[PDB]
Amino acid sequence: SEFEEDEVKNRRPKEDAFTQQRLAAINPVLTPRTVLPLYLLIAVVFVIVGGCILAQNSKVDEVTIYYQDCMTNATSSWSDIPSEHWQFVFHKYKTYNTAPQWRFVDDESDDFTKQRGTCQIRFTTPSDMKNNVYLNYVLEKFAANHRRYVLSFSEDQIRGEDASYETVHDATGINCKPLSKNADGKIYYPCGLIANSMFNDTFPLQLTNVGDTSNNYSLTNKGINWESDKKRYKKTKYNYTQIAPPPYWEKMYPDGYNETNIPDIQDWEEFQNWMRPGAFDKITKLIRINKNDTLPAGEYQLDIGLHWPVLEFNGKKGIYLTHGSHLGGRNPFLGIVYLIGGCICAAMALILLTFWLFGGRKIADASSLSWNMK
Amino acid sequence: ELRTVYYNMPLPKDMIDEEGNPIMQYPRNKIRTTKYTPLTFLPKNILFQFHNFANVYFLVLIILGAFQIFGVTNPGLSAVPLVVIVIITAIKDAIEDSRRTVLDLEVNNTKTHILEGVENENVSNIVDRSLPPRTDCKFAKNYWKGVKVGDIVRIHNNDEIPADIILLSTSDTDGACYVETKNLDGETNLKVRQSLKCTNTIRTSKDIARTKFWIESEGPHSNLYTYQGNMKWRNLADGEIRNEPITINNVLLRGCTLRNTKWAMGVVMFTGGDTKIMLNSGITPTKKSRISRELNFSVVINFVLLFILCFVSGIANGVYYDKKGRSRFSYEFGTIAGSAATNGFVSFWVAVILYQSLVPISLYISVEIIKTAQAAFIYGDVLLYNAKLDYPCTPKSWNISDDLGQVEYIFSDKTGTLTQNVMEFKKCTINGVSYGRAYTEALAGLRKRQGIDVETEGRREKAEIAKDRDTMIDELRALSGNSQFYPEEVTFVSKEFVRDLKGASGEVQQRCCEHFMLALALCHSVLVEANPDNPKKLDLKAQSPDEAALVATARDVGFSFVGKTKKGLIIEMQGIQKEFEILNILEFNSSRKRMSCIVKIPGEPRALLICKGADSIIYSRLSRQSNSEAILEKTALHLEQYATEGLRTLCIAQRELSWSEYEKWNEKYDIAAASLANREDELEVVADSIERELILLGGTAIEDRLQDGVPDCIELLAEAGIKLWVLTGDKVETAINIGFSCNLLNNEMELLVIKTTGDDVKEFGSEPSEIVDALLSKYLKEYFNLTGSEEEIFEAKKDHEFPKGNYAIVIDGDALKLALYGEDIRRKFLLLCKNCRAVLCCRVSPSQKAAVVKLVKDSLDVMTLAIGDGSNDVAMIQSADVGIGIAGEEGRQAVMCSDYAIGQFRYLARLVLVHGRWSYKRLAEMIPEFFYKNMIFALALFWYGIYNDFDGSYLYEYTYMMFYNLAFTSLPVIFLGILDQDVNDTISLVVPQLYRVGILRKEWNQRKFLWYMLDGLYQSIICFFFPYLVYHKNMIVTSNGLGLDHRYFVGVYVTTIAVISCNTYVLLHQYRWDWFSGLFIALSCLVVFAWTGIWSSAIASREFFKAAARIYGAPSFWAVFFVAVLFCLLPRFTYDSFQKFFYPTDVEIVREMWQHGHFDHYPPGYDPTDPNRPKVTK
Ligand SMILES: CCCCCCCC/C=C/CCCCCCCC(=O)O[C@@H](COC(=O)CCCCCCCCCCCCCCC)COP(=O)([O-])OCC[N+](C)(C)C
Ligand SMILES: CCCCCCCC/C=C/CCCCCCCC(=O)O[C@@H](COC(=O)CCCCCCCCCCCCCCC)COP(=O)([O-])OCC[N+](C)(C)C
Ligand SMILES: CCCCCCCC/C=C/CCCCCCCC(=O)O[C@@H](COC(=O)CCCCCCCCCCCCCCC)COP(=O)([O-])OCC[N+](C)(C)C
Ligand SMILES: *[C@@H]1O[C@H](CO)[C@@H](O[C@@H]2O[C@H](CO)[C@@H](O[C@H]3O[C@H](CO)[C@@H](O)[C@H](O)[C@@H]3O)[C@H](O)[C@H]2NC(C)=O)[C@H](O)[C@H]1NC(C)=O
Ligand SMILES: *[C@@H]1O[C@H](CO)[C@@H](O[C@@H]2O[C@H](CO)[C@@H](O)[C@H](O)[C@H]2NC(C)=O)[C@H](O)[C@H]1NC(C)=O
Ligand SMILES: *[C@@H]1O[C@H](CO)[C@@H](O[C@@H]2O[C@H](CO)[C@@H](O)[C@H](O)[C@H]2NC(C)=O)[C@H](O)[C@H]1NC(C)=O
Ligand SMILES: *[C@@H]1O[C@H](CO)[C@@H](O)[C@H](O)[C@H]1NC(C)=O
Ligand SMILES: *[C@@H]1O[C@H](CO)[C@@H](O)[C@H](O)[C@H]1NC(C)=O
Ligand code: BEF
Ligand SMILES: [Mg+2]
Repeated sequence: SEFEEDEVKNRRPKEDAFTQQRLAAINPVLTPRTVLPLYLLIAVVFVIVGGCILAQNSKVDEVTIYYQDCMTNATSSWSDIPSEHWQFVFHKYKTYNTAPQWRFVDDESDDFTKQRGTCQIRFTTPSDMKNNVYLNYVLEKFAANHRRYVLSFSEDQIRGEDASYETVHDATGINCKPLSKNADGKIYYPCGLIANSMFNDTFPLQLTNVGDTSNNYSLTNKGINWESDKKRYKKTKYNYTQIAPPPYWEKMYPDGYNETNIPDIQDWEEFQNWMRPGAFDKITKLIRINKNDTLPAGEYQLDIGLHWPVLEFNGKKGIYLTHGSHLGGRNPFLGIVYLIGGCICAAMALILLTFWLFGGRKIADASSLSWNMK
Repeated sequence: ELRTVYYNMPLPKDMIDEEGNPIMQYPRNKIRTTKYTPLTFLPKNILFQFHNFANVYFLVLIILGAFQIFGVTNPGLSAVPLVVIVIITAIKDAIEDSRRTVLDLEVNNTKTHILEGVENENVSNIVDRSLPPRTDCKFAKNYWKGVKVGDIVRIHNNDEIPADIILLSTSDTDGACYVETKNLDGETNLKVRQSLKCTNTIRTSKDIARTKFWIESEGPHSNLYTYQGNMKWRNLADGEIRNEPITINNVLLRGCTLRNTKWAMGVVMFTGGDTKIMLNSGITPTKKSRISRELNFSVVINFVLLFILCFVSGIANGVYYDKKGRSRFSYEFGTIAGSAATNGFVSFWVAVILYQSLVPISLYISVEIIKTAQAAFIYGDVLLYNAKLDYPCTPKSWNISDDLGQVEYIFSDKTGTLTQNVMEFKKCTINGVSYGRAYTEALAGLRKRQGIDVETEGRREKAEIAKDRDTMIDELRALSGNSQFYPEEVTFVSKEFVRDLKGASGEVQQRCCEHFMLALALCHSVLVEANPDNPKKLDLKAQSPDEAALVATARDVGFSFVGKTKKGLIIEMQGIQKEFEILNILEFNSSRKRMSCIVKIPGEPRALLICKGADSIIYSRLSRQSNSEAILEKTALHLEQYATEGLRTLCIAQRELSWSEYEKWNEKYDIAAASLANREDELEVVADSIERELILLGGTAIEDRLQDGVPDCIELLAEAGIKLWVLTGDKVETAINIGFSCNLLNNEMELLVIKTTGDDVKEFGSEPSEIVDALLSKYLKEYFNLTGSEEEIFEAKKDHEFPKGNYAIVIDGDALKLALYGEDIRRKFLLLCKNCRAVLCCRVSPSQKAAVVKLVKDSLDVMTLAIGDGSNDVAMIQSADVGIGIAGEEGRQAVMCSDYAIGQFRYLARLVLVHGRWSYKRLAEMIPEFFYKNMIFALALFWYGIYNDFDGSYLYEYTYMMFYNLAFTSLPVIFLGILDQDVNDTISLVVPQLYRVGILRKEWNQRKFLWYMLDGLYQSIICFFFPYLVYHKNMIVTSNGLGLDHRYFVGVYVTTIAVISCNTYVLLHQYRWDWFSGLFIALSCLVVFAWTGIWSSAIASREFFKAAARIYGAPSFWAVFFVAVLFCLLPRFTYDSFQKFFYPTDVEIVREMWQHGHFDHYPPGYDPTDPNRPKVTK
């Protein structure tokens, strides 16, 4: 009855070089006859390159003078700069000495007793500097790389906007936090610590030829920054009634901003140079350039108006006059390190060849396998 | 815990919980093999993820930042990477567990037949013919999950049993039933279950509907050999209780399969987790690979380095903020603030945020990607796919592939994994003449060890055997027309046998052979039933497969066993049928090791007592007067030979009995059989009377066929250094037979048996657990010099070399109970098996298999692998570092509850060796490398702190800090972790000794991790201080003289050096340089340059607005670039060359041999374990 009724009632994986782990490949086994030539190739030509770099680096001649002690050490009469303040490097003339001179011309009209007057610096160059002469300024011990300092500016104000107070003060990440607005309630136009503390010394638009003043060497503040930077820096759209100068720019703008005097930060390449803070403790920024004429051998004078204080923090400020290299200034590191690398490669090649000629084994030895020995 | 089950009866008042619902609830009949429950997936998975310490670090950083905010802030996008990575890992784990769920569902939806029309009260004579019959009562098709305690179930032939049920009645009158228990133990025999005597007369749904009863049972106790219950009903003539005791003999368990039975009817007692197989199973653990735990320790070392950096940063920053004459007092509006210690505290926690990257967020997602891809490449392997089952190697667990590279011990189930369940009559010795040609793979391996080139020898011998076989079949057909002769199933290959059965060796040999085959066709318990498809075909239904093999050979040679009359059997001899008359049958017994039949020989007729039994049992019952005493020694020699070849052997002896003798023995046996009070020993003494005299006429030899390539795979894994222990639930003798075939056990090898036997109980001690201890200590002191002591186990942990000495341990389950009981004897047992190249634990329960794996795993901290089919190996397999299930034609719980599932045992080698080696290596190289690469980048932030007074400005632009680990340096290390091969798969199977490295754990340590950390530290120094030393003199690094001073531009210098150094380092530590990984290395470097270009060209990056143009146009950048990459890569490359040249590793030597063509004669996909294997030149 019920029992009778109950009685009555592919995956093969794809064969493929990829899925079967059989891709086309080389298996590099390193043997001395392939490794030692590589070592020698690297050695030989890292030595070529290091020698060429060191050779082209010796040709770099430069002038450095730290004038931070000009108000107190210099006098009203021409006096040699102490040896600790200058460094000359001329490669045709390795025994120069010929100390530079400086003179302090005080300005009692100015009431900033910390930095005032003009430092006149006379230096003699025995050689010519190429047709592309850079007058940089150096700062020592000014820290432009601290956490709050380095984020203290408005990108909205750099980009030409008439940024609100909240846009300027309460922006995520970078914002000009301690310096966004003055006690009256006007927004600082270049807000932030970076713009406030802009280097202030006035550099001349020429090098006075002390011998023949009929031909003075001319310098420019145009072309001292990348030109593409004018795509990022824009002339502001503020209205001179919304903005005020930074706190430390108030000797520059005693009345404040008004109709004509607002700075054009697009044309102001010193401002754009300062707004790029230095990564390290020594800060070099281009301030003057001559792309036309060679600076012939002779004695020149540089008159710097002193407005920026450094002696509070034992800092230094100086001038650095160069023509440069393709690798930058004069720095022997790259050549020394290319030569060291070539010599280390050659030494390892020789050491391995020596260890091979004496304790060199046989290559394809199934007898040296761990199990065939034990 | 006693549970009463009422059928067709209302539950008593005390058993109901007040609302028509019984108190006791019984678990659903559903099986669960998933790691997680649907409601426990998220807590458990997130906890598993947060057992990685770097995840707790990431969580802590975000939490701390958000409540406090402090420096940097910008919360919202800070918590996103961790949440995304945790969600993605949870999704991967859920997809894995969903595959397991699909298999569970398939098992749960299996069909059963459950009685309908009678309400199951338990879960929301005896039969009364007077009660009205209900037609709606029928056995309805249902699912396995629909089965509940108290349901009446009807199981058809070859139907798997859905729950633990008690047999009520079977289609056979008297209620006998056969079950296949290969799943619950290793038994190859069918087990006879018996139905209860009272319910035997019930064989319809209607009778079972009119019936009432209730069973009082004990609870579920996970002892496969014990059950105790009591069925109680009321007599329908007289109202009173009648009780029937239920043994394990009446019970069908969930793992078994009904066999040779039309149907079997029973009542369910246990369901789901209450069944004995599920009580042995366990709950499918979440396995973490070994390298992952060691990775936790590596991450902690990285935490310590980060703490030291942040401590230095905070202290130096406080010391600086205490100073005077600083530009911050003039230009930053800076004031010296009180509590310089709390300012050092703020600086510490600013530095923690600065140096976050030191612990990389991409580490765990990268390891998970690599492991998932490794599992996918295992699954996509075509040499791991079994065409016959249509089954690829399926990874069940997608994170433990590198465990397969470190395996030292393989624990193997003997039946159904090592062996295919096929028995073949191979050889037979008749009158001291051996017949049968056989060429195993075991003999091929022995002879290969001997030296003989066994490719040519084996193929030639197989051709000889096939030719002899065809000759034999044609000569058989010509000898006579046999109705049941089917040549497609012949396994006896003796040409000489049939060529001798006519005339060859003389008429005495003629008659000896004929009578031997006739006695094989007479003395047996095989049943013949017509094939369903072919009416003329017979199917030879037998309880023992060896008996079926013997009768099948007797049929093929021309002594066919057909049908069964009321008396005797009809045997077709050479095509002429004659029925015999069976006087008596003395059944086979586990206690007798012998079967016997008595036949009538016509005249005054005579009796013929034919006795079939084990070689020693029969040899003991033999005549001194008569036996040729030459046939005796020849037969013993043949049987020893056969047993060495791994064949189970029997002897057969006939005694001719005078009529007088048989009348007396028949009547004595009749009294003994009618006698009550344990008639068993009555029949024992009477059968002992009759059988003590016998004339040995011959012996047989049946092979239990192993799977293909099992001795080859075992020898490969032994050359790799892996020890194989065989744990069986089957008898010792079968395990020893299998061992010889496997080549695990050879002649000239000592068998250390840990017998707890009474006769040697007389010798060693008083009673067991003293005698197991005595035997362990005696073997330990005798054959080796060491005893079980903590220092000896300590010293044994140190050496992983394969054991020498030619000893093999043989323990049964009784002795293993004692040897695993106490800690000191556990030490002694582990030490005796740590030597002793072969270990066979026979007659062992699933709990004991798991216990042995755990003993080897805990003592001797080592990687283990368990492989098997069935529910014993479920417990063995879950408690192992890698559990492997072997897949069959039907669903298996060992396959469901495993990590990998292969179609054949033979894949172990190819899968285990190739994949294991690649994974162990791929992960090893990948994980220090990761920590190396990240480290370079991150450490430059710390070096920049030396110059910013540890204040906390960043050297890097923020897009660099995300795209370094996301895009610039991720893919090289990931593809090294997924696609790296040191040698190809052919060499991995040709040189299995390359595996030993993973056993020794040479590839991965914390020493190598610290060396990579030191290299990353050195290279971070180079990457930061070479750009710094290019800047430091005058800060002018450009030809034009324009400024490149911004820290983001120095960071571009640093970052380009770090990326190209990192990627070239990763490429140099790759063994194989394929077009794919190389393409993506080149792309990673190009991507750093291309991102700088694309991002800079935009006004969106405010201070990085032209970093690409200005920096990549500078010859300074390229000068430092080349020399810094040289100085970063040179020390390590020089170390690697000095190492390859003077202290090469074995893989280095093997790759040199590879380049010189030592492996050029091997085909690309080369399986040395494959039987259909193309001959290799040398
Ligand atoms: C288009 C991309 C290139 C394609 C390449 C192929 C990619 C495939 C390979 C993948 C390997 C794994 C890579 C690691 C992932 C994290 C990267 C990282 O460094 O996180 C950084 C932040 O990252 C962000 O802030 C991104 C902001 C949006 C969220 C994007 C999720 C990132 C990937 C989620 C996972 C997705 C993986 C899913 C794959 C199945 C954190 O590091 P840090 O910045 O140094 O620390 C400072 C913290 N800070 C940033 C807050 C200051
Ligand atoms: C949503 C899907 C859930 C399933 C429901 C769908 C139902 C149908 C959908 C069916 C589609 C199933 C495809 C899933 C991929 C693996 C499957 C597989 O075959 O594994 C194999 C093992 O081999 C491996 O180990 C592969 C490694 C895992 C890759 C998947 C990781 C997911 C990444 C997460 C990143 C998160 C990304 C963030 C955005 C989401 C074994 O599997 P199988 O048992 O042998 O069966 C597969 C072949 N068959 C099907 C023909 C029999
Ligand atoms: C890519 C560009 C760079 C992008 C960078 C991104 C990062 C780098 C990414 C790199 C990815 C590279 C890995 C390739 C995957 C292996 C391929 C393979 O062998 O096929 C196998 C895949 O088996 C499957 O069924 C499908 C699963 C494939 C993907 C699963 C892992 C993905 C890894 C991501 C991890 C997931 C997230 C993990 C979260 C923790 C087998 O296929 P089959 O057997 O031939 O199919 C036949 C099926 N049949 C049997 C029914 C017939
Ligand atoms: C050139 O740059 C100088 C540094 O940026 C700047 O010095 C700053 O000058 C202002 C005056 O405008 C000083 O302001 C404070 O001076 C005293 C002393 O505390 C207070 O009584 C004032 O009310 C005011 O707080 C700054 O202290 C001073 N900065 C430093 C670092 O000394 C010069 O003014 C600049 N000169 C020109 C010509 O622009
Ligand atoms: C070169 O520079 C010098 C100094 O700046 C110029 O000399 C000055 O000339 C003005 C008017 O001629 C005088 O009032 C100053 O007294 C001069 N200063 C000195 C130091 O001599 C000179 O004119 C410049 N040369 C040319 C060609 O213009
Ligand atoms: C080098 O010569 C060029 C060409 O005359 C000078 O550039 C001009 O400078 C004047 C400023 O006096 C500008 O008004 C012109 O627009 C510039 N012309 C061009 C084409 O740029 C430059 O000043 C000279 N440099 C020096 C140091 O004298
Ligand atoms: C000039 O400097 C020197 C040393 O640098 C010092 O000895 C001397 O006192 C200084 N002169 C004046 C006037 O301060
Ligand atoms: C704007 O302010 C400057 C400050 O020097 C002053 O010289 C100028 O006269 C002002 N503008 C007008 C229109 O007067
Ligand atoms: F299947 Be085994 F014999 F435990
Ligand atoms: Mg099994």
